[PDB]
Amino acid sequence: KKGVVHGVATVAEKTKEQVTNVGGAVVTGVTAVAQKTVEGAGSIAAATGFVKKDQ
Amino acid sequence: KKGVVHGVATVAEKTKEQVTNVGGAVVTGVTAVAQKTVEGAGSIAAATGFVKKDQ
Amino acid sequence: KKGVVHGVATVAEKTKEQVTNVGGAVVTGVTAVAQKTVEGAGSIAAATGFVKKDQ
Amino acid sequence: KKGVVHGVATVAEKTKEQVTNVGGAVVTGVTAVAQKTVEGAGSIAAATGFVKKDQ
Amino acid sequence: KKGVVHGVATVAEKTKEQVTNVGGAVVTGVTAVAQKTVEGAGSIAAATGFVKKDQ
Amino acid sequence: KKGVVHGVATVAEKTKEQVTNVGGAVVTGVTAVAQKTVEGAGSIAAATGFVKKDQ
Repeated sequence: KKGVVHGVATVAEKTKEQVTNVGGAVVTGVTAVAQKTVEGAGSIAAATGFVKKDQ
Repeated sequence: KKGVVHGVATVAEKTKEQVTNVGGAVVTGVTAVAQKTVEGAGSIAAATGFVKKDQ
Repeated sequence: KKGVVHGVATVAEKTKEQVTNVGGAVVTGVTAVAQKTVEGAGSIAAATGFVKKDQ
Repeated sequence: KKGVVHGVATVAEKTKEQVTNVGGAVVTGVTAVAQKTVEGAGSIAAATGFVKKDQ
Repeated sequence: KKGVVHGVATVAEKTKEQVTNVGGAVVTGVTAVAQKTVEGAGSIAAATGFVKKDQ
Repeated sequence: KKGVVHGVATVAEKTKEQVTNVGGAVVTGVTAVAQKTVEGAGSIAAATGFVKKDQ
């Protein structure tokens, strides 16, 4: 076989799950948040997939 | 076989799930948030797939 | 077989789910939010697939 | 002060919440269930306040 | 002070929460269940307040 | 002071939380279950407050 890419690729065979992201966010897993009280300014309380920027 | 791409690709065979994103957000998983009180300015309380920018 | 693309592609066979997004948002999973009180200015309380920009 | 009861009582002062139950079920809290697939006969999948009897 | 009861009582002062139950079930807390696949016959998957009887 | 009871009592002062149960189940705390796959017949997967009987 042969494969040429520029990016971004995701090549496989017999694969159960695949995610390709250029961005950007993709949420595919089970996630449960139970919460009672959040205060303070400003607190990130429970972040699973998380990125942050400034300029 | 042969494969040429420029991006962004997602190639597979016999694959149960696939996500390709250029963006942008895609939510495909189970997610349950139960919450009672959120205060403070400004707090990200429970973020699963999350990105943030400024210029 | 052979495959040529410019992007963005999503090629597969025998695949249960596929999402291709250029944007933009696609919501395909189960999601339940139960909530009692949200205050503060301004707090993102429970975001699953989330992106944010400014210029 | 003085207090006589036979039951069932719930006496207090300066109290934010009170529940008195003879029964019977009372649901006062935040609850979020997100779910994708439930099978089997017969499975209790996610029970929070739960009682069960037979005779 | 003085207090006479037969049961079931719940006496207090300056109390934030109270529950009196004769039963029976009372759900007052935050609870979040996220779930993808439940099988088998029969499996209790995620039970928080739970009782079970037979005769 | 003086206190007479038959049961079941719960006497206090300056108390933040109280639970009296004759039963029966009371759920007052924060609880989050995230789960992907439950099989087998029959498996109790994640039980927090749990009792079980037979006759």
